[PDB]
Parts: sequence; C-alpha cells; structure tokens
Amino acid sequence: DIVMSQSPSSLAVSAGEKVNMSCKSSQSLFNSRTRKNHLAWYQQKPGQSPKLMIYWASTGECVVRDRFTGSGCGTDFTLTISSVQDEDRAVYLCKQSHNRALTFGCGTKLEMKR
Amino acid sequence: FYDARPVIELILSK
Amino acid sequence: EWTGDNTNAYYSDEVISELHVGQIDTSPYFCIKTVKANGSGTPVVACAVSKQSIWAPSFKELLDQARYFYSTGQSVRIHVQKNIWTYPLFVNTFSANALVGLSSCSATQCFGPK
Amino acid sequence: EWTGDNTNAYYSDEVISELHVGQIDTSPYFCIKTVKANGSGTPVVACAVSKQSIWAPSFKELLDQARYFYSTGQSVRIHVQKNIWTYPLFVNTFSANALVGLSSCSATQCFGPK
Amino acid sequence: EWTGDNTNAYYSDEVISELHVGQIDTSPYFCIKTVKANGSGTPVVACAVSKQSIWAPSFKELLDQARYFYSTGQSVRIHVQKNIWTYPLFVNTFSANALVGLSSCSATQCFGPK
Amino acid sequence: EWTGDNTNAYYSDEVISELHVGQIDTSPYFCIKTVKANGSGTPVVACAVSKQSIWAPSFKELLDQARYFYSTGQSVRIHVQKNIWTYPLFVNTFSANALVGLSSCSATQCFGPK
Amino acid sequence: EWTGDNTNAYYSDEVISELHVGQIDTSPYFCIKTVKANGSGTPVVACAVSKQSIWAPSFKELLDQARYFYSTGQSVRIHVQKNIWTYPLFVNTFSANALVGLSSCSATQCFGPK
Amino acid sequence: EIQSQQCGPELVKPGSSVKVSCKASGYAFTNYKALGSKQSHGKSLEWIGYIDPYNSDSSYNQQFKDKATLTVDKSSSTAYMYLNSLTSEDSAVYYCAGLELTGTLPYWGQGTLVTVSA
Repeated sequence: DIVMSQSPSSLAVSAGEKVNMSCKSSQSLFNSRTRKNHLAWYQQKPGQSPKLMIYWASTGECVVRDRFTGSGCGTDFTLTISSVQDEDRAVYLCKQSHNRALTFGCGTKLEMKR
Repeated sequence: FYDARPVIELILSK
Repeated sequence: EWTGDNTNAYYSDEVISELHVGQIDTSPYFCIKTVKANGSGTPVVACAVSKQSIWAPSFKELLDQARYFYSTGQSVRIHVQKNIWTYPLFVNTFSANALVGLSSCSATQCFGPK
Repeated sequence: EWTGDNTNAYYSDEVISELHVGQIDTSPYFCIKTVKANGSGTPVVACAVSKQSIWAPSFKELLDQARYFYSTGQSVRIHVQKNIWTYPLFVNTFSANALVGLSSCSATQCFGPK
Repeated sequence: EWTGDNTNAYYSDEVISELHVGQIDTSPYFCIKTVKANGSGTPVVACAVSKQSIWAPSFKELLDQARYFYSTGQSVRIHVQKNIWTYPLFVNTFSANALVGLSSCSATQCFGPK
Repeated sequence: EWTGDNTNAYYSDEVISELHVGQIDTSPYFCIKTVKANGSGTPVVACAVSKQSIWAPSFKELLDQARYFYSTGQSVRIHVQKNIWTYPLFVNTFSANALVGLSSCSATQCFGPK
Repeated sequence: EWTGDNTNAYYSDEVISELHVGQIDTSPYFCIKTVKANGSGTPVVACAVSKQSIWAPSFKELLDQARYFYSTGQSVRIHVQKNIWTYPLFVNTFSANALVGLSSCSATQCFGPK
Repeated sequence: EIQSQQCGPELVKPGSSVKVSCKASGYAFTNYKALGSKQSHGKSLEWIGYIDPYNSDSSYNQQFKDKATLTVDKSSSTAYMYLNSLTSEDSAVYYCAGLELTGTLPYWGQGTLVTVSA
C-alpha cells in the first residue's frame, strides 16, 4: 500500500562524475519508536543477485566502497552512488522497511556517455 | 504525532 | 513457568480485531481475535479466564493490555499456550489457546522472548 | 454458566446507546439500552448488579467493556438472560433481563456465541 | 434504598463542569458541579464521601463515571439525596447532597428512573 | 483532618507539567511538578507517599486525578501540607510538601476550599 | 531504599520504544526497551516483577506509568538498579537491570533524583 | 560465508504446479526470516510472502494468497514455495532473501527462472 516512485528510470554519466538518484514514497518512513529511517539502496548487476548498500538510508554496509548517504528526510532520498568507474554499471533499486510488506522501487540503469 | 485514542482510553479507564 | 518457554508458541506481526467479554464457571473471561497485519495468514483466537489455569495471576494485567492493543490496532506478538480450555461448547466457539503474554512488535522485529 | 447457552439470549448487530450506573440495595449496578445503527427494531435493555445475581464476579469486567464499546460506538453483539430480576418497580423502568456478555460484531460475521 | 425513589430528586440536562478529589476524616471524596446544557437553572453540587453515608459502596463506580461525563461533555441527568452531609465547613463549601446515580440523556428523553 | 483546613496552603491556576513516580521505604509515591498559568512564580513539587503520612487513604484517588490533569494539561489548584518527611536528601530533591487536594479550576474561579 | 540512591543509575533523554507484559513464577512482569531520543546509544532494557525484589510494592504504579509513557512516546529518565534478577534466560532475553522509577524529561533537563 | 542456494530454471505447462526450493547453510537456520520475491522482465520486484523458520508463521501477499504456499524445513535447512494454477503471466525469476535484525536483506539466493508455455 506504500508506493515507491524511483527516478530516473535510466541514467548515463561520464566516468569521473558524481551521480544522483532520487526516490519518493507515499508516506513517511521515520519511526518515532526506533528513531531511524527504514529505507535502503540495492545494486543489481545484470545476471547477478542484488547486493545491499545502505542500512537505514544513511549508513552504508561493511563493504561499501565509499558510496553516498541518502538525505535523511521523511519520504525523499537522493545520492545513492558516487565516483562512477568502469564496473559501476548496474541496476540500483530502493526498498522500504516500515512494515513487513516490503515494497521495491521501479529501478535505475546506469550506462556510459557515448 | 501519537494516536490519542489509546492515551484517552488510558486516563478515563478505571 | 515463564511466558517465553520453549513450550509456548508465538505469532508475530498480528493485529487484534474482535473482543469479547463474559463469564464462565463463575469466573470472568475475555477473548481476542487476531489476523495478520501484512496481507494474509491464518486467524488465531486465544484468551484467558480469571481463575482457571496457572496464568490466572495475570488475567488482570493481560486484560488491561489486550484492550490497549485492540484500541490502537497495532502489530503485536502474542504468546499463547495451545490446548488449555476443554469446554466443548466454548472450545468449538472461540479457541483452545490461552493468552500468556503480549509483546510490542516494531517495524520488522518484535520485543520479547523467541 | 456462560453467556452463550440456549437458556440465554442475545441481540446481534446492536450498538450501546445508553448507560446508567447507580446503587440498589447496598450494591452498585449498571444497565444499557441497545438500539441499532440504522433506525430499526425495538431497543433492548440489559442490566447487571454487583452482588445481587449470578453475574456478580464479572461486574467489573463487564463495566470496563460496556464503557469501552459505549465510547467506540461500534456494532456490538450484546447477550442477555431473561427473567432474572424480581424487584417489581425496578423492572418497570429499565429491564428484567441480565447483562452477561459483550462481543464485537463485524459487518459479515459475529465473533461471539450463537 | 434506590436511585429512582420519590424521596431522591433528579435534575435533567446536567453537564458536569468541575471535579475535586480530596480527603476528609481519613476517607477520600469527590464533588461534581453539574450545569444545565442550555444556560438556565442553578448549578447543583453532589459530593460522595468514600465511607460515610448509605451511598458508600458506589463511590468508586460513580467516580469513574463522573470523570467520563466530565471529559466527553455529554449532557446527563443526575440524581441526588438532600440533607446528608453535616460537617459545617464541608457543607458550606460544596453542598449537603449525595450523588446517587448518573443517567445518560438522549435527544428526546433520558435513560433514567422516573 | 480536612483538605480545606487552615494549616494547608494552596496555589491556584497551576498546571501539572511534570510527573515523577517512584518508591521510598517499601511504599510507592509520586511527586508532581506544577507551574503557573503564564509561567509566573515558581514551580511547586508536591509528593504523596502511599503509607507514610496521615493522607495515605487518598493516595490512589489523588494519583488518578493528578494524571488526568497532567495529560489534558488544564488549570488546577493543589492543596499541600508543608514540613513533612524530615529525610534530608528527599527534601533536597523534590520538596517538604505532601499533595492533599486537587481541584479543577475554571476560567474565572476554581472549585474547592478557598 | 529510594529511587535516587547513590547505588542507582539514570538514563536521561531516553524513549520507551517497546513494552512486553507477561508472567514469571506466578508473578506478572513487564519490561520496557529504552532507545535514545536521537537513536544513538544501545537499547537499555529494565524489567519489573510484581512480587520478587524489594521494589515489589510499586509494580502497579510502574506498570500504569510505563504504559502511559509508552503511548505518548515522550522523553523520560529510567532509573535502574542492576544485578537483581539472576534467571539466565530472562537476562539474555531482556536485561539484568531493574526498573525502580520513571521520571519526566523536560525541554531543559529531567526532573528527579540525580 | 553465509549464502543461499536455489534451484535451476524450470519449464512447465500452463495449469500445472512447481515447487521452488532455497537451500541455506552457514548459520542457524531459525535465526533469519526468509522471504520470497518475484522479478518480472521489467525488473520490478514484488514480494510473495515470508515465513519464520522457527514457528513456520507465514503471511502471504494479497495477490499471491490463493496462488502460493510457503513451507520451511528445519531438518534439511531449506525453504520451499509452491505455485498452483500457473498462467502465462506468472513467468519470472524467484528469489529467496533473509532478514537481518537491522531490517534489511544481506543474503539473497541466485535466481530461479520459471517459464510457462505450450
């Protein structure tokens, strides 16, 4: 019942440029009890299973390779990936954790500029 | 913003 | 005896939907009904009487708590003990379980014995 | 005894419309009159006395619920037992049946004895 | 004794406006000040000492109910008994009446003894 | 002893702003902290020990009235009896007062022993 | 004894994020999980049993106060006396501390025994 | 290393059933809740349902309630998922995650492509 509007649907940046990735949900995700934001960012290379990148919309996982930390807002997040290299062409998704009915975003495809 | 329905039933009950 | 023994069952991520009070064997009895709060599952009925089982010293504290969770309609973990009541006209009408605890479950993880 | 035998009686889909607590014969008591939520049928009045009936022990539990369902306004399946009182003038103003139970009726089913 | 005796008086369309819980002679008490819901008449006070008069057992039940009608602000009809309390500085402070009952009031008539 | 004796002081138009509960010498208590209407004067801590003073019977009635007023946050008037509980560190923490009464104050005039 | 002894502890600016009512050794217990008001720190748990420790005479006063501080979800100070209950399953599941009071934090600082 | 292993690709007839598995090893099987996700050709994931390996207390989606069934084996340390009344629009890849206590899925399966045709 919580929709996730991921944008853009497909992106292409030049190597050595910072990258932005936006998300949006129908309602807030901050839990006044746990005092955290229950949103995450995933990475899925073509043919591979996805891989977790951020815990609570701001803290990356153990093996993260110096990524970004989403804006700790209610239902608005940005700054998923950074420092694009030759191996950072994958599919980046999002997900909620406000309840057990986990809803995933649409997606985002990174490519190269010409 | 907390639901006032349990907080109201808490002070009126008993 | 303890609420969180290995002999007690628990249904996490439930919401209380229907309440009922009465009196049986000269003892008062309340009763609650729970359904899964995140899409589907199996409804489970469980409730305690004031002077019947070994959980009788807790009827007053559990009735005040079950009416607290029925009021807000939040997700809770319920600890029960199956096959407690034996009255056929009442076992076949409500349940055979006995409420022995009421935890408060957060977004994805609950707070209580496992 | 129990609030759901054939010797008892109920009026399903009802809604607690009025409530009256007082004192008769050195004993408190409370009574409710039940009218539908659509303007139909004849109102049904029930009573319960603290120490002048067989529904004495559950007086405090029923008063907690009859005062809760009276505030939520939801449809309540209210059970009774006919011809339990004897005071001639007391019946000429409130009722002659007892108050035994208080279910929580749903739009389709009714979580209670029948 | 009864709440609807001809000896006991009754006042209709009474909205409880105040509340005061103290203690006198090693026994707590409470007094309510009911006011007409229209603006006419005079405000009548009806105390209830814990264990002093014949209306002793219903102190706890009439204190829970006097706090309900005082919060929701719904119009009720109260019944009292005059010339009960006799302490000089106590009668001159609130009243000499004793709260005996509390009947709810509908749009047309009251749910009380007449 | 009466709540409205001459040896008792009172402060009108107070607002219960802090509620601290606890226990000293195998007896629960609660020391509310009340401020004035428009933030004038000084705060007044007024404890109430369950089984240590002569105001012990009304500990339960004063707790429910001091919690109902702390939640709604409306004008009150408290009566206290100073110079009790000679315990050194206790007085340095809260006060040398004991909660004796709690009246509900209206816009212009309160309702209780002046 | 006293809540604010020199052998106690205190955690200002915490939040009662969860609540579990149950029973152990024919004695209802209740635990509370306290997360920091800014999501930092570690989950501090402190249970309370009705008839086990020397703080037993204040079980019903702490059960009704935690259940109200859990609804409003405001910031408080939880006083704990560690190393009380020695049940190993109870300790690793909940805590080794002991709830011995519940203050009310303010905009400036908490009111209660330092 | 904690890792989940799934079955290979499947190909059945419309109206038949299929039993997907998810083998996990390297930890206590009753520690993490295992969900079930479906990824269509549009890469948009959609949860099917979860099940606690301790109680087998499952909960299904409002769309896959009358189509799927979750089952957990505590002896063989593997989960299952059944899919009855298969139609042409139920062709996708099915995953098998695991809930860490932080509210995220660090371990996933490896994919199981299921296609239905005649």
